[PDB]
Amino acid sequence: GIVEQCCTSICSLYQLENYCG
Amino acid sequence: GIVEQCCTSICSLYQLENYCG
Amino acid sequence: GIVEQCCTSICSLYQLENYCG
Amino acid sequence: GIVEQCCTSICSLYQLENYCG
Amino acid sequence: GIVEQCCTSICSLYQLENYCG
Amino acid sequence: GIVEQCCTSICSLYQLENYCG
Amino acid sequence: FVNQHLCGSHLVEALYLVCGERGFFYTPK
Amino acid sequence: FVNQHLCGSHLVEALYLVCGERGFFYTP
Amino acid sequence: FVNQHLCGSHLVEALYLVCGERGFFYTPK
Amino acid sequence: FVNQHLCGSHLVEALYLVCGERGFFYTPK
Amino acid sequence: FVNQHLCGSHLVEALYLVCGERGFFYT
Amino acid sequence: FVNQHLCGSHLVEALYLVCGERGFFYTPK
Ligand SMILES: [Ca+2]
Ligand SMILES: [Ca+2]
Ligand SMILES: [Ca+2]
Ligand SMILES: [Cl-]
Ligand SMILES: [Cl-]
Ligand SMILES: [Zn+2]
Ligand SMILES: [Zn+2]
Repeated sequence: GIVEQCCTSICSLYQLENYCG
Repeated sequence: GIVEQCCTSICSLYQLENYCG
Repeated sequence: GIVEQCCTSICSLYQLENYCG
Repeated sequence: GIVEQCCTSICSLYQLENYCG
Repeated sequence: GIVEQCCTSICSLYQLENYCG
Repeated sequence: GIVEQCCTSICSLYQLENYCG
Repeated sequence: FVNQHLCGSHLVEALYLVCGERGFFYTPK
Repeated sequence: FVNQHLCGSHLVEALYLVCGERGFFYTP
Repeated sequence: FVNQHLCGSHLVEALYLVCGERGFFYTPK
Repeated sequence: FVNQHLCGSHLVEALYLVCGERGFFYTPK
Repeated sequence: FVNQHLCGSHLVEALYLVCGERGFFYT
Repeated sequence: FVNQHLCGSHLVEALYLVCGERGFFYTPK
């Protein structure tokens, strides 16, 4: 999940766009 | 859509819960 | 206070409503 | 009323301070 | 300024990147 | 800098004002 | 489109808060 | 009015910073 | 410290939505 | 769960800004 | 007036995410 | 560290509120 990946380590914006619909 | 319903008039917490998963 | 009760453990929306005026 | 005074015009810090405890 | 450019019309992510250090 | 000073101990508004332009 | 963008930013925060664990899906027009 | 509702949301955030430990009572 | 200062910022925002017309009073004490 | 909740609030804002008109799925657990 | 001030608050938040390590200017 | 990242997000909000029209130049440094 996004919480597991991005709440202990910083996620870049291009990493976050992978979760877009 | 949620935009057309809650961005011209105030929606309560109960109206917004209809868009839950 | 609300900090010692909701920042050490998660508070629900019902528990937050206790502090409404 | 803080909404009527500060949502029709910009309120500075001193005007905002008057609503503290 | 950025306010006159991006608060009268929506600016894209690339347009915001113009103001980065 | 700002992060190393105001993210390990809280900073007042007067301390933050010194970082204004 | 400025107002709708500002409203949408507050809607997603409210959806995150009021919905908690069920999750939500947000989409514009 | 949503714009007034959104302005109130930012007002309490500003009240939180300025007031600090004295606190505040958002009446509206 | 910093952790609870950040938590309180989200707390008052949550109280603003939940309480609504009734309002609320915040005290870190 | 305090840190997870605070982290999730910013991720939702970040997803809203990045995805834009595409939208995004959110599911805590 | 008020609307510009509210929009500016979201601008800096957007600048913080986009710019990252580079930082940003707000004038 | 995510907590440092989240803390900086609140710093720019406070800087915007305090500096106002004078502006500011944020740097993580
Ligand atoms: Ca917020
Ligand atoms: Ca905020
Ligand atoms: Ca925000
Ligand atoms: Cl807004
Ligand atoms: Cl936070
Ligand atoms: Zn806003
Ligand atoms: Zn936060």
